[PDB]
Amino acid sequence: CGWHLRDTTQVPSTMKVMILDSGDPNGPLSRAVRNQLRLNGVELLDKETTRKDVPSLRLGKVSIAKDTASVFRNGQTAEYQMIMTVNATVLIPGRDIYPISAKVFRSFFDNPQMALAKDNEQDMIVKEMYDRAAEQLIRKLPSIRAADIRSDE
Amino acid sequence: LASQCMLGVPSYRPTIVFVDIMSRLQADEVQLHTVDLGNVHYDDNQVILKGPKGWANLNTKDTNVWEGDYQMVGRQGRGKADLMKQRGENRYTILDNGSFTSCLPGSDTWSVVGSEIIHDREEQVAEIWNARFKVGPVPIFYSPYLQLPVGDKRRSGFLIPNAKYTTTNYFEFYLPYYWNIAPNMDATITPHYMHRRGNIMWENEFRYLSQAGAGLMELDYLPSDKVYEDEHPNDDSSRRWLFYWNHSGVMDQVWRFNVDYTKVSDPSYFNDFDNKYGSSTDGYATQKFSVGYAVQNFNATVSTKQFQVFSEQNTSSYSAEPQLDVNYYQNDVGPFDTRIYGQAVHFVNTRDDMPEATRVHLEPTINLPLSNNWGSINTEAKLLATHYQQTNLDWYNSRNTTKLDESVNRVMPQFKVDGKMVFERDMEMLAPGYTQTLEPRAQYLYVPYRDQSDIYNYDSSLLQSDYSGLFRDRTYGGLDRIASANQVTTGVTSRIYDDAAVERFNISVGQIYYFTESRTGDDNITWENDDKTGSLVWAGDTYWRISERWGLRGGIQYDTRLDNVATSNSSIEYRRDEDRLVQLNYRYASPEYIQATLPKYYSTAEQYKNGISQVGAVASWPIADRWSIVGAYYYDTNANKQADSMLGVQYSSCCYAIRVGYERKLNGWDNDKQHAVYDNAIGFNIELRGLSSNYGLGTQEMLRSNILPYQNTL
Amino acid sequence: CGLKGPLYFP
Repeated sequence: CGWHLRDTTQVPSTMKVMILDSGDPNGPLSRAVRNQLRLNGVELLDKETTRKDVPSLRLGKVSIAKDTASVFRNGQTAEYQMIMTVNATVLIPGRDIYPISAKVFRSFFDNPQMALAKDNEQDMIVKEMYDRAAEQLIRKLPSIRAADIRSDE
Repeated sequence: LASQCMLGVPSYRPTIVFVDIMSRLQADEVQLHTVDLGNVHYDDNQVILKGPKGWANLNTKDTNVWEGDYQMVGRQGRGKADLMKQRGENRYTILDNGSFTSCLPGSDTWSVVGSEIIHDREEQVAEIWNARFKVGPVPIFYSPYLQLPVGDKRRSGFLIPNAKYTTTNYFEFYLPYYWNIAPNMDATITPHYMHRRGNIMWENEFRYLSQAGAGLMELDYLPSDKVYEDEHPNDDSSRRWLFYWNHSGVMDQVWRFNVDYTKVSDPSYFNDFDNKYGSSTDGYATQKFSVGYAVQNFNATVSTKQFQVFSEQNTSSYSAEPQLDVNYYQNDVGPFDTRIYGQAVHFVNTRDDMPEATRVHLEPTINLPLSNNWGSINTEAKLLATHYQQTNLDWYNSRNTTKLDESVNRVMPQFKVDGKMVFERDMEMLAPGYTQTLEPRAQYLYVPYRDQSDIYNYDSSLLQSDYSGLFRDRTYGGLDRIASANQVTTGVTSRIYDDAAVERFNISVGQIYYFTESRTGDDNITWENDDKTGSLVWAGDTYWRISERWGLRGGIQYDTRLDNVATSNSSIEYRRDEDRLVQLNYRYASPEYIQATLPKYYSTAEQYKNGISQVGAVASWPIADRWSIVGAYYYDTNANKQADSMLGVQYSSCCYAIRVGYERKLNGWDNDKQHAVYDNAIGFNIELRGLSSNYGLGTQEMLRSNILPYQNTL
Repeated sequence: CGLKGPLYFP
């Protein structure tokens, strides 16, 4: 075998209490990141807390773009590709910042005679992209703890 | 290039008939009383002045220099004057019979000459009276006034024009006028001459910033059109127009405002006019408005969704007029977490004789997440309670054997269990300190059958089953179709992490096993096989971050009901700068997948019938330090014909830049001959430089000009 | 000649 069950938590032990900050705290990335942090057992402090020893995750610019990725032989869109990019940063007290990002790709076929249905399919897809962005930001936290330890060494 | 430009620019230091005097002055002779000869050199925060003769007042810092030459300090400009003056405590540098350029010394590519020039350093402007603009020794242009912006402050007036030649409109010319309305809003009015149509389209852009958010409006208007008037001679007039509005913002952290609105005069508008917002690639214009309130545990959104469809093949389009969405959340209900989704909507049609409906939907959800270091399990339960009242049914129930019903109730329990593990392994085979991760998932989903054939499908398209798609609770995007489910999705991801704990690679594979046929009662689906149960759907995904500059992605979907790979895509990219990259990409979608998922006539019409098998290549590269070459090529491998080709060359200098862009694209079909139609465009752009903060090499703008635009896949 | 740029709050 050689494999074993994962020993360490997905989120570093030094990040299990942290501050979450956003310019849009009620938005869909903020909700996806709240949910992904809480599912990993993180407790989240308010931005206005008296604590100064805890790390903080700041959610920066989100972009989404929808582009024609394929065309039919008359030059009309066969497929749209949607790309979501999220920039974020983790600030560690007494130490430097660690910038991080997520990037997500999804594609779907267009249909002009079901345009309302395809707009609801697009709202469905963008909601899932925020969840994959929140997962990617969480999976980068072990690299920040490794860079933190490396900087101390 | 920015370093090669600043290498040609002077840089600023932190007393004395007589020479070196302190602003600083030097000469072979000075008479002091004011001061008056030979090798006169003057330097300060923003200018050098040089000449045979000079004068200054030491109390006011007023100055005159005759027959001199000048250079700016820390900024790129230079020139000469017959009399050069400083006035208003160094605000004004004034030039009798003067000249100006941003060109580096001795490299006279272009200049402005005037009977008077005033540089004003507070207003960031050079003003010229009897201006003549020169390229080399030749005066191209003259006017009684001219103004150049010699900084970064926004200003009203004409922008540098641009031109193109298109097969669609012949010669085209654009002369933008910019209006600086306020700090937070502006307009641009651009006459667009087109030689084939023989008339000017007036293109009006307005931009704004507000408490409610930021947005852009565009109104393009053409009073008559000699091309359209020959193809459509029956109408009142050949007026062509586009209106566009985009808005987005969040106010007080709680109020969300969005607009995404386009309307055009006719179906043909975007095939005729290359435009900043729509495309010849698009089969409809979208018309959306929404207002939301959102807080940590709750949100509610009111919206309308309307679409203008261009094709004649079916004229029916549905709108939501309006839709209301509501969400409420409550965590830690004992061990459970809770959410409620509610929706209310009215469906309206463009045809007078199609069905219309009101729908209400309510969806309380309760769930129990349980979690360890090595794995987790999540259980959900829901009701999918829905009510319709349907209207205008006489026409539809006269044509169809299955009949729509005036009132419908649909109530369904949904049950789901979603379970995940993680395993880890130390590697010695790749490198020391590398680690492998392995992540199996299993999900069970149950939804019971309800016959939905008495409900018209207003809002539900069939969804596409990518690797994340394997774990959805829905087959359809809306609420008019909800298929039965009795299925186990299984899948596995593996990841490789380096010694710095960064993810270098991942691959994911999975399948959906169906224990019973997934039905709606209005299924009607034209698959290749009668297969209804077993391991029917497969999907896979991979990403390799080969280095900080190399990246590879791929995805595949296989469906046993098509007996073929349904869709696939892959791409490899090298990227080093913004200006240096190479990307290869491939996209596939089978003839069987078009037949299954799209309108019935796509299987019969040769321009849709064959699916997609598209190779794309994109590159950007700097040649020497001063040329940017950008290019893209896209090829239909089933046709053996081009889809799109683009080629952009920019020459970039300290004094100016020139860009030539070529595009050849698919732009319709000839019904008299059964072949594709192509449009060619050649565009010419020219730009003064060294006057403002812009030294960019133009690559990323060219890469997004074409109908299949660049996305960075690293 | 004019000059276009970003919008900002006064």
